[PDB]
Amino acid sequence: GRMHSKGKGIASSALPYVRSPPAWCKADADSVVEQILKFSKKGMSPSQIGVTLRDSHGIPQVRFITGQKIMRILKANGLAPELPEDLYNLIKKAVSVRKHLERNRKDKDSKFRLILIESRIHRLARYYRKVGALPPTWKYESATASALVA
Amino acid sequence: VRQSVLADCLNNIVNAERRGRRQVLIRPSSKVIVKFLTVMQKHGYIDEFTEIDDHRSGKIVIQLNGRINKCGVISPRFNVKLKDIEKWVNQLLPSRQVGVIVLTTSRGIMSHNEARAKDAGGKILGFFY
Amino acid sequence: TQKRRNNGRNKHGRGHVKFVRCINCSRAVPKDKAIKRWTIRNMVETAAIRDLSEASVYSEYTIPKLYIKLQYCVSCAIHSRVVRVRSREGRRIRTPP
Amino acid sequence: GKPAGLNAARKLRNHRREERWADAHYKKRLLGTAYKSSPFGGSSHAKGIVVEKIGVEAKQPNSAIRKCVRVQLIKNGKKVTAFVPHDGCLNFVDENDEVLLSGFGRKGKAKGDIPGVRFKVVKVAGVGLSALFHEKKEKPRA
RNA sequence: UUCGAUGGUAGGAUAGAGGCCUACCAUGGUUUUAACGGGUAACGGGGAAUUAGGGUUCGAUUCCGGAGAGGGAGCCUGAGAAACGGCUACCACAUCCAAGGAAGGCAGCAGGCGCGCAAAUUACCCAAUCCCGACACGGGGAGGUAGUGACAAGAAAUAACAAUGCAGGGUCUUGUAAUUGGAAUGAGUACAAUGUAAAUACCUUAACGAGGAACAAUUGGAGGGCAAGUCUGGUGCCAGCAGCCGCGGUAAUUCCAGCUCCAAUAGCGUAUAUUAAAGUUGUUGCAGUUAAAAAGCUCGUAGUUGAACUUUGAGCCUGGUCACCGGGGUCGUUAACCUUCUGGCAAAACCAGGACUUUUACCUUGAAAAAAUUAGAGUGUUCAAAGCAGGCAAGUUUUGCUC
RNA sequence: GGAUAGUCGGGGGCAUUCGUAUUCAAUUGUCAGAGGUGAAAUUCUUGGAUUUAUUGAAGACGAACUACUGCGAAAGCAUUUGCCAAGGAUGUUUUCAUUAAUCAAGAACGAAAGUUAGGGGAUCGAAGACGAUCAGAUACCGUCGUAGUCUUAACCAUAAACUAUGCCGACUAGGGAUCGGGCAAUGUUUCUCGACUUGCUCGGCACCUUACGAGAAAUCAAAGUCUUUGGGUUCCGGGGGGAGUAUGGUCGCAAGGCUGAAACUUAAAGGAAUUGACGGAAGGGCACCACAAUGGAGUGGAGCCUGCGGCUUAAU
RNA sequence: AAGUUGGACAAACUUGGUCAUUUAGAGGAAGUAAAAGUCGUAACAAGGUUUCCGUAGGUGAACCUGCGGAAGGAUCAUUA
RNA sequence: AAUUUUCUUU
Ligand SMILES: [Zn+2]
Repeated sequence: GRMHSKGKGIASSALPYVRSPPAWCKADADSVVEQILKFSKKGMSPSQIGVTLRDSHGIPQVRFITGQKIMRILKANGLAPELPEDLYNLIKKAVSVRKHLERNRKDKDSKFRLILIESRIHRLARYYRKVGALPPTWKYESATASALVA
Repeated sequence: VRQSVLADCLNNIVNAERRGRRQVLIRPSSKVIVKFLTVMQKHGYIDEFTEIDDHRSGKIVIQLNGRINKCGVISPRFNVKLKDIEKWVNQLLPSRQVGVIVLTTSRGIMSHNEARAKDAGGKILGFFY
Repeated sequence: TQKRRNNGRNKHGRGHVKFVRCINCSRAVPKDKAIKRWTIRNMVETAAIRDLSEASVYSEYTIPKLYIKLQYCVSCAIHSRVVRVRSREGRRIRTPP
Repeated sequence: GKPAGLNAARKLRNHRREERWADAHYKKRLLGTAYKSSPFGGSSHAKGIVVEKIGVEAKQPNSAIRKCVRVQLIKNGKKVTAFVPHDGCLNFVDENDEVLLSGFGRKGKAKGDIPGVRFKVVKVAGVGLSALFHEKKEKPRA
């Protein structure tokens, strides 16, 4: 049940039953933690952190060896972005759609998609303000959205 | 989206019983589902059930033996006092001797008859006969 | 009542389909609703093969044909008897006879 | 379908309140039309004065003369149509006889083949029908 | 929100809090959880009708609270009135006038006019309930009693014992009786006792009081619904009947006259309002492809609904109506009345009593709670609608007991 | 929800490319009809009609391929290429952690037709003009033909806008096709990949049989899991006319859109299915009370016999 | 006491705006019901131009036509 | 091509 679509896909990742560090691995916990910190300074999103670590370095799930989620590790070590990754990606997509619309005003489909993205951004922002991830006076303005992204 | 898991469990069980199958797989599982099933088990309508403990809500495989006609849920959870138990029994049960109404009494999930014995009302969960 | 499950045309997963023109009466009939036939006719009748051969050149050349796609409307097809009214039981078949 | 939440009582009550107006019976009670525009303001009977006699024609498949009269109400000022039940009473009933009008029994609807008539006469000259018929009482010399 | 609408200060007024009012200072308060405005043929409640349950309708009216005394406004007296069977002025009415003036209010008890479909005597009495006053002694259209009815509920006159032949039935019993006759007769008539302030009535009193007009039972219907005629005469799509279907054009079981039958019964029909049926208002519990009904589609806030997961099970003591059940404490799994105050013991810690829900919704019980009314316990108004009394006790009459 | 990898799409917009056909224009060749229709008829053609041949312009549209096939929330989207933004499914031991479902009020898009200004107007074609049919044709038929059909900037906002079937979630019977993705084959083939074959799986478009089940039935894998009636949430109906009318409010230049009664009248209106009847519906056949056959004999045309209407009288 | 000056409550009257209800009117445009009128035949069969919906135009009228949709069609069907 | 109409009942 897609929130803004009629699709009913169920594609996802099925984590293993064994919630333990890998039997054949030498991650050494702290080495991976500093490795994540190095990649965070390099400037890649936590999704890219897990993808690169799983595909190349060979750690299936980082929390299995580290004991905490990578976002928790980044927050604990201080490299915590002010805007959450999902909200940042949504606002960046909205900015790209708005730029496309302002250069090409006849794209009614893009206008409809911008409305959907705007609604999704507002719902996500309301959730984050309620939980406390963002200041209660966060708000979202299209004029300053470009400065918010950059 | 999913609203109540007991309703889905009872709908699947009654569908399997009507089809005539001797087993049914229920997902998701919960404490309310477990308490409902043990009440049905101590009353003899449902045989052994194995709770598959996953690192999730968890699944359960139930062995049936027929002898039940329909198990259903009562949504919303109406508040049932001691005096309203008879009215609910007349409204839902086939007769005064056959049929069980499950109430989430403050003492715990229990049948309407033993809820009367304990002299405590609650909220109506469902029924089976 | 629904006389046909498909409502008389092949429209599944669509919202609009282009309309074609009937050959005879030039009526606007939808593409999925127009009855289509393929006339594959030799350029001459089978009774003139001997006359054409005795009056031809090129040492037994191949006689060409013509391929015409005919798209009838419901009324024109029924009048032309390419498609006929069938019984209720026989309506549920699609294999050509 | 219908809301079934435990806290949807207001929604259910409001929807029932809106939908109950579609009921013909509820509308006829709550509109006050009996006291607003009806010839009778809830009264069972009303006195009136005979205006004239009209020979209405029966509808299909019947064919006869209904022997009706027109009566002007004294308390409302509304001119209505009246039906004489028996036969040979239109001769007895003359103009200005102080008739009494009542319903027909169809809750204000036309009964039978009579077109556009909803009331019946019960008393003439303050003596009552079926009494002068059997020669038990006589019309006063008015 | 002007001319008080929301709040603060100070004052005034009130018996008293209070924007009740005044001066100043702030712009506030309510609202889609329907504010505000409008309608109500709306006094509110206890309550009444229908009754599987859920519900729907009504409630001016014997009890409680509010308002009014023709519509307003003001005021004296008095503890208590903005009183009207107290006063004053205006507004709309009525009246005597000598023409100068005077004077009132029955939505109190009776009676009159008018509106009306629609509703009673210009009666008796303070004897019972109570109220007022200086007070056994007075008064009370509050209140009790009666006159009038078609209706609001409860009981029941218009009968009945035999001889009689026929139809009979199986020597025992029903019916048509142009038949008799001696019986029990009560409605009334009178009178006596009782009743009651006086009565009327009820109860009660001997006694007069039916042989047939005895001292004439009616109201609707007799096609289906729905029970009881194709019977005899008059008309002939006319009169008409008729809740709907529907009958009537010369054979009319449905029109009007007679005969008989069916239902209720001193009652029956009709007109209207409402309730059940109506699972046609549907939370219980409707229906939406084609019978009425899915917004052309999407976003979106109120509103509604919201995955799973945080202490489960086993063994005792003791006392409770029936191999059973509910109820209180424990020990080990894992530490087992968390924490506080008070009193004691004392190397911190322990025991006893009180408070103990972070915070609800939910369920159980208790308290205080108007009566009538509803259900319902007891009880000889001859039963009953009733009422809250009543009973002992035939062999002494006991100036008692018992509920 | 977001990210990531290979994909997929007749999804959107912009720029660009190509195709024949239609009409028109110029030029060249002989001559008598050409169009059109059931039949015609209007019209124009020895001043060269029509046809044939060359070149060019205009606008519209993307035939065949094209399918019980794809995409989009729907309306809708079909020539080539490039660019931009976005999207579904799939794969995933990636990320966040309840962020979710349905909605009043409020907003976006919204076929065709219709409106205001600019451009363009090939074809078709409302209004209209004539010409045939018919008793009357005002229409259906032929030719011409204005608005319109195209597009830009502003409007509105409805269609049988349909799957006459709201959205989300769970379960339920057997099989075979098709689209997109993924997995597997000591499978095949063509100078490391593609195409084809088989099996499994996810998400769509559908199909055949059946009815545990439902419905009044037609029928339905949902319209099933409903008298054994309760997963959640919006819209909408209370017999038929009156009537989507009147009035009120609101939006729109207007056309009109949204909301939306009452009086009165009526015992039916309606849905599904069955049997007859009918059809200028179809398919099989029968018939000198039907036709064909150059049919044979004729009748009606003439005079009379006789019967029936009408006239007259007394009855005719 | 008679009488006098101010203040507050304040009946009531004339006028203007607003709300609710009721009620005349020259005239105009509708629906509703008919024992046997005039005009023609739109729909129900392929109703004799298949029907219906939205929009626009026209005509004595049912109605006709242009554009786009639906089968509730008279086709569930041409795999070659 | 072309084919309009069948009063109210028994
Ligand atoms: Zn055609």
